[PDB]
Amino acid sequence: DLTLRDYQMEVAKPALNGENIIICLPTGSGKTRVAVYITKDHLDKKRKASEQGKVIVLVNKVPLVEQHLRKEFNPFLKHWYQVIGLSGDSELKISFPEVVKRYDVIICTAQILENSLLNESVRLSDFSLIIIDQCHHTQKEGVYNNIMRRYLKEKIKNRKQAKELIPQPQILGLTASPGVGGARSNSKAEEHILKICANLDACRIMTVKEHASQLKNQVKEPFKKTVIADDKRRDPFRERIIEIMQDIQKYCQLYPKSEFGSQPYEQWVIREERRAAKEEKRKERVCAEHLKKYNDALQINDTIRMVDAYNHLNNFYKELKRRKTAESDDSKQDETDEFLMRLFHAKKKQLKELARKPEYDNEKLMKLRNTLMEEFTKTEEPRGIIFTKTRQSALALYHWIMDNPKFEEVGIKAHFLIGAGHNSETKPMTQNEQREVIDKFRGGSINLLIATTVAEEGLDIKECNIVIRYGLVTNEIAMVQARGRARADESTYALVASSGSGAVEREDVNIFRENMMYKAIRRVQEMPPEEYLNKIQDFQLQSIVEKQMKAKRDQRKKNPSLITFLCKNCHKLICSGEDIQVIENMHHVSVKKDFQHLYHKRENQTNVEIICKDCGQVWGNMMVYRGLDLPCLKIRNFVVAFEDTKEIFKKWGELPIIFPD
RNA sequence: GGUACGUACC
RNA sequence: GGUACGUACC
Ligand SMILES: Nc1ncnc2c1ncn2[C@@H]1O[C@H](COP(=O)(O)OP(=O)(O)O)[C@@H](O)[C@H]1O
Ligand SMILES: [Mg+2]
Ligand SMILES: [Zn+2]
Repeated sequence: DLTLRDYQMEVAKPALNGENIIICLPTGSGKTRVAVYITKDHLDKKRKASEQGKVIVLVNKVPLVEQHLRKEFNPFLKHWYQVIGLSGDSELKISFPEVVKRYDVIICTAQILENSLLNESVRLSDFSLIIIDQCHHTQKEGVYNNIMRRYLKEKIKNRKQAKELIPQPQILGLTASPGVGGARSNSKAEEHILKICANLDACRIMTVKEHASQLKNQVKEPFKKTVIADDKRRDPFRERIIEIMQDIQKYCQLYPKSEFGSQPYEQWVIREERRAAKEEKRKERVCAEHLKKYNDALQINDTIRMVDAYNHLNNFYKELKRRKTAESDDSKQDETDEFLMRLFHAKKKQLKELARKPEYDNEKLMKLRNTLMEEFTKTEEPRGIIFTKTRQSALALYHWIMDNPKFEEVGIKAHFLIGAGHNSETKPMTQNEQREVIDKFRGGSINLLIATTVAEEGLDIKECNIVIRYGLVTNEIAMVQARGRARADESTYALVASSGSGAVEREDVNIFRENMMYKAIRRVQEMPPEEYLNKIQDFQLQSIVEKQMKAKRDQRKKNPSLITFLCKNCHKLICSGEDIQVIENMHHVSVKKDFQHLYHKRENQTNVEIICKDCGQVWGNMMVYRGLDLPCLKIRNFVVAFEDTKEIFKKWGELPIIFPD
């Protein structure tokens, strides 16, 4: 039966009376249950007053649509009202305009509403209540704020029709922590709180205060630790890679103004690779390309075990053999290419055997081991999460746990959890694969997640006894969310990091920022109504101006026979701009009748690459379309030469040219 | 593919 | 504003 707790009621009270508010409840409090109570109460009143009651619940992830239906929204509203969940994933055969007419409570991803609002029609007047789950994203150019700026534009247009009366929905913001917006001062922290209040049109932000004793007993915070590693072990792997990197730099004559295995080095060598590609300096760019891989190995050794650093290099040269070697069904090896390959093969014997000695592994891995061992022996049936930065680190830590049988002995049974986006070097986990791992984690089949930021917000994950942030420090919101996953009995939160990395210091800034947030919320709540209304109006007014400036900026092509495509590695003439066409208005393809002569095919739409004939540089991959084998060219791999200038682009849209169908 | 947000570094 | 890492939505 649908009932609230006393702290839940306290916070819900103004939204039941018909006021726009933001609800701030910690993780595990039941903010989604408060939403269901407010939606029924809102709709039950509209029945008794003989009026059109309609709710729309907006969420930031597709899994949350399914999730809010099963657990909360259907059980209490299905028999009494028409309820539905939507997303871009679900291929529905009804238009969203019609889905509005037919249903009382619509749970969906926020972009589905905006798609309809943009262009029978949909307007925000059609809904009487709008609930925005995870409402701290109602900011900048996000989907929530684009929905809300229409509401504010209608609010201003409504006062014009008072003087010369279009209806407007109630608004409910739901979140754990609103954030401070990277503010380093209490003034800027308060400014950010008022801005998201102004974005959601909240007449008051709401927190548990009177019944704060009940909330503290309901959700119990973990014990916070900070496991620092000074890293005063000898590192012969780092030293031996540096010697290789130093040898390569003397060959190509490219010297840095920065330390080896650092981020400013990574930026430098990519810029140097891009310069050397533009200026037809094959020697320099190939050395810069290889130097980046040796630079990756150093920073891989800094986070995960050095066997991974070896494999990153070892796989790179394995793929170079595949591309450079002339297979059947078809020299590529330059002096520079032969020099770099010999250099690896010479020092490959040592690096492989040096990597097998765990005395020279990273110290953070020993700290991670110690933290895992003592905490998984602590309880009968434990559960935990290791937050790491990269996808590679997540997979590599999963192998480290598996290739070390004392974790299997003690109780741990691990599995990685990563994103589904396709803009990384590491492969993605699909949304269905993500769903299956979190289910097994809850069931007990899986014991320990090694996740990226995928695991921190929104998704329903089982209560953890331990959550470790293995080197990862993001922002104040994500810190509270990661700490919020630890809510089992005798739970602990931990930050395993190197003192040299500066992550320990950046966490203390987030702790400082989290304190400013609670002070700021208090000050905005205590603020008198006239002072509040003035400030909320000012931010609402300048928020509209902000979009007009970006709209005019975005409002700011030529002719396709102006350009030609050179191979970035070897500078050979390949295509004119007239040869290009687009498929589905996204994937670009070359048409030229005698294009087959200039490339070869290798395995790793299709799993068949396209590489240069003369030099073995990747151009892209093949694809089937209407029973025709067509070559998909990725813009990354080409130097575009103009008639008037030579430049490289990362995306096809960055060109000042439109192409045919 | 497009777009959004987060973080570090310039 | 740029480079990368990360996550997401259509
Ligand atoms: N008033 C209540 N009475 C009984 N159970 C509740 C109440 N509020 C919440 N719950 C339960 O507690 C859980 C809340 O979890 P969740 O919705 O994930 O919280 P949040 O969204 O704040 O993280 C749900 O499983 C729900 O069944
Ligand atoms: Mg919930
Ligand atoms: Zn080439």
